[PDB]
Amino acid sequence: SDSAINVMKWKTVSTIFLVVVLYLIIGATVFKALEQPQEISQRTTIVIQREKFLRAHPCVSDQELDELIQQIVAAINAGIIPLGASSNQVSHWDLGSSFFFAGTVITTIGFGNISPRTEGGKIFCIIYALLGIPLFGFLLAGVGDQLGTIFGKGIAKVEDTFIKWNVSQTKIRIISTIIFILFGCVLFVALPAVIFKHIEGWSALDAIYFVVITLTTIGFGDYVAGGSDIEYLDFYKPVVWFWILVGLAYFAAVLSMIGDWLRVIAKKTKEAVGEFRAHAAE
Amino acid sequence: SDSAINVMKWKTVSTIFLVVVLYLIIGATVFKALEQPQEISQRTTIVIQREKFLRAHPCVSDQELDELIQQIVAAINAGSHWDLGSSFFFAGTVITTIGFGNISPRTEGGKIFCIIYALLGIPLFGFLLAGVGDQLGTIFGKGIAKVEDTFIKWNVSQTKIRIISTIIFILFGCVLFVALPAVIFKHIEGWSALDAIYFVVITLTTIGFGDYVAGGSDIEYLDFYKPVVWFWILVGLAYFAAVLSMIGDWLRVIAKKTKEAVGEFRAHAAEWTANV
Ligand SMILES: CCCCCCCCCCCCC/C=C/[C@@H](O)[C@H](CO)NC(=O)CCCCCCCCCCCCCCC
Ligand SMILES: CS(=O)(=O)Nc1ccc(C(=O)NCc2ccc(Cl)cc2Cl)cc1
Ligand SMILES: CS(=O)(=O)Nc1ccc(C(=O)NCc2ccc(Cl)cc2Cl)cc1
Ligand SMILES: CCCCCCCCCCCCCCCC
Ligand SMILES: [K+]
Ligand SMILES: [K+]
Ligand SMILES: [K+]
Ligand SMILES: [K+]
Ligand SMILES: [K+]
Ligand SMILES: [K+]
Repeated sequence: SDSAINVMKWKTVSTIFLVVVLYLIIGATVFKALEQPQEISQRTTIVIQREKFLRAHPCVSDQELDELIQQIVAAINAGIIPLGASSNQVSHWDLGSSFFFAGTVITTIGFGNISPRTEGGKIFCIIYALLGIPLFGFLLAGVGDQLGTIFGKGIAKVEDTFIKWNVSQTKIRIISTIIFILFGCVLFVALPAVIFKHIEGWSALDAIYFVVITLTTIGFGDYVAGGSDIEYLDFYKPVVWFWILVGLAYFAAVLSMIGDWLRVIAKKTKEAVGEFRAHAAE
Repeated sequence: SDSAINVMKWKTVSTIFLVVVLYLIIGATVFKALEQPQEISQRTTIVIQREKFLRAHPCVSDQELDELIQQIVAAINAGSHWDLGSSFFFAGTVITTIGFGNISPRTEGGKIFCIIYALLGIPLFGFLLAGVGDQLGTIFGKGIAKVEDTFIKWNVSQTKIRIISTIIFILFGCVLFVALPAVIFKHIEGWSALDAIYFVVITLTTIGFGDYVAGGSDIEYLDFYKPVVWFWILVGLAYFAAVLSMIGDWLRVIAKKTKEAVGEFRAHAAEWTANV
């Protein structure tokens, strides 16, 4: 009965797929409901800024105007400060920023603000990730273990003081998982999001949004710690490397937990549908 | 002794940590070696274009140009991008963690929902991706049973056919998931052969710089293209999922052979030295 279970497996893969299709649909509508308006109010006002110099300088080709912008945007992807008051310019591929870049590869964050333009940079980048991603896999795992055992020692002390009359074995894990979410979200989310707000100038929401986008390895790149030129004590960046190293370890378990809650809510809903069928109006 | 086992673990972590830092150092110099130049040649040519525009058109004064370039910088911070299809795309880049970032929420509430969507989305997609890979891995099992019967009744027997089989998984695998889609991307997107492959790997590894996006350029796409890319991503992520894991296990073997080759080398220092 080898196919007995494979027939059953495909039945579970297909329902998870139809539920993933439905999760993309619900989200797809909620984002354009949130973002479609601001996009329009920003295209009407940007055309208002277009005309105020479209006919403010008729002695330009006015086709090269929309062609000029192409030369800027197309050239901004690499990072360009085309200004006359700032002809001197800081590098994006210097000693520290190309060390950053390597980090954003092996950790699959890939912010993208700085990416290779040379065919060699690309070819090396493909080799670098195909090796470096697995390699960094072991480090993050060891950093998960260590960080994990440092918590086993802490709960061995918290699960002995709260041992009062009428204690249970399986219920006390509920108390455990709560302290993991609470203390975790402080050191890896709350505390570092504050330093971001003050060092990068970001808002409270923007710093948290950066933390989540970064430590889930989505890494859009719209916000990046250490991106601007401000001052960067350089006590700053090396601490961020460590935050990433341990902050990734954290979300790895957190995300993995959230999934278990999803099998369970999946079990209790699969059986609640059996109950409902089973009674269904008397 | 519990603290003795933990001392063995921290010794292991600390060495893998050093290898990672030493890997980051190498990469940093090789990228700085490859990208520093093009940055300077493109910084010199963009300064030539900036006066080349003030000279060819005396129409624009120097003071106006700076105002112009400030507005374009703002346009970068906005860009339709949030239509019925792009927002579905976006949702794709979130739950897969690829996150190209060519489209990203600007609303305060779209950022909050993106946090919620991602925390619940990423785990959900993992199950999907876990079954896909499961299926895909059994489909390839029905293929190696067929292959590990026609070759294993004859020429040199087991203990080296397991290495031939994994080359089959890598040879075809690259064809269906890397090569074939890069060919389609080349013609449909206008990307060079390298740029397409570059894209394939930076996407299917969830890196997703967003410097190349399949479907992001303004062009007429057949009705059937974007849906096939989804399926590609779906099945392609599963493939690099294992591929990245194999590479991970190859490093596990090699790292042992180098740890013991260092014991040998020391060790023939050892008894070659005791020879006085
Ligand atoms: C593309 C960027 C270049 C990557 C360069 C990193 C190579 C690392 C240098 C090799 C030796 C590592 C230090 C030795 C540590 C040993 O005491 C220890 C056993 O005691 N071995 C390991 O921990 C296990 C460590 C084994 C891990 C080896 C990493 C595999 C890299 C292979 C790339 C080949 C390219 C050839 C260029 C030289
Ligand atoms: C705009 S720039 O690219 O030109 N300048 C820089 C930007 C960032 C950094 C840096 O080290 N940030 C901390 C860090 C480290 C590793 C990883 Cl994986 C992620 C992060 Cl956030 C340095 C220079
Ligand atoms: C400025 S835009 O936002 O309008 N550009 C777009 C670009 C691409 C697509 C799209 O669907 N691509 C296929 C695809 C699907 C899922 C995943 Cl995860 C990744 C990918 Cl590449 C839509 C819009
Ligand atoms: C934040 C977005 C929430 C999206 C959650 C979708 C819920 C879908 C529930 C589907 C239940 C199917 C039950 C099938 C059991 C046999
Ligand atoms: K970007
Ligand atoms: K990314
Ligand atoms: K991942
Ligand atoms: K990513
Ligand atoms: K990722
Ligand atoms: K990106």
